Amino acid sequence: PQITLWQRPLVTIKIGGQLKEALLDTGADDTVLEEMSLPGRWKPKMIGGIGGFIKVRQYDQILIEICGHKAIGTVLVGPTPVNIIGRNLLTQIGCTLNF
Amino acid sequence: PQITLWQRPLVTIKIGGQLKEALLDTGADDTVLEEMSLPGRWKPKMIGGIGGFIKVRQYDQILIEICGHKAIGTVLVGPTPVNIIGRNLLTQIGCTLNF
Ligand SMILES: COC(=O)N[C@H](C(=O)N[C@H](Cc1ccc(-c2ccccn2)cc1)C[C@H](O)[C@H](Cc1ccccc1)NC(=O)[C@@H](n1ccn(Cc2cccc(C)n2)c1=O)C(C)(C)C)C(C)(C)C
Repeated sequence: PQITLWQRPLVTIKIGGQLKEALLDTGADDTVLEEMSLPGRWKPKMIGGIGGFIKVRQYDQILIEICGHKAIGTVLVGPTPVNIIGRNLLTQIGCTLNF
Repeated sequence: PQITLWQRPLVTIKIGGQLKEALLDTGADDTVLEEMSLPGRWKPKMIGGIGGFIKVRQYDQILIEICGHKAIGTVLVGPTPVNIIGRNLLTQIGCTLNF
């Protein structure tokens, strides 16, 4: 699909058999979901953008279905105010900036 | 152009005749620039990021030339680590997400 930006680009994603909203964020290197439950082992990592850093848990090779497209990659989990799909998954579905 | 995301989408922008580097950020409501001077009167504002919040100065009706495409609008100046082009400008150069 083509998505204009007059509104925040929130799109259905499915993970672990669940539906959630998430933000396609080309300004973000990684993907970061609100606190949730995930299988596998995880490593603590520290991220920060505007306004400081937060301690997030890193899972590797997690599958997420974004707008119906399958992508497998790292996903960060911590106290973000919004689920964030970053470029590490955005590449997987062949998403680009057009104009 | 059709910009992939294997790298952060850093492009060249032109403001008040000056050239700078900005990150095309679909995950940003607002455009936020690195401390600079801009004509006119500003209103104080709060913007929340991933870490937490920062306070920035709001300038209105600002001309800015993004990759050869003129767009006018609200630009926030504040202690940001990088110049951020937000949706309020991206819509203006007809930018969209496509996958
Ligand atoms: C409505 O609130 C907003 O729009 N907030 C905006 C915002 O923060 N938007 C989005 C999150 C978001 C989005 C929505 C909400 C929100 C809030 C309330 C209600 C609803 N939604 C909350 C948070 C995220 C925004 O892209 C920033 C842009 C950005 C890029 C670079 C440096 C600083 C800021 N990305 C990051 O912070 C990412 N980051 C940090 C560094 N790098 C790599 C890097 C390293 C070195 C150098 C460079 C260039 N990059 C990343 O990938 C993180 C670590 C968060 C993954 C902003 C910019 C205006 C504060």
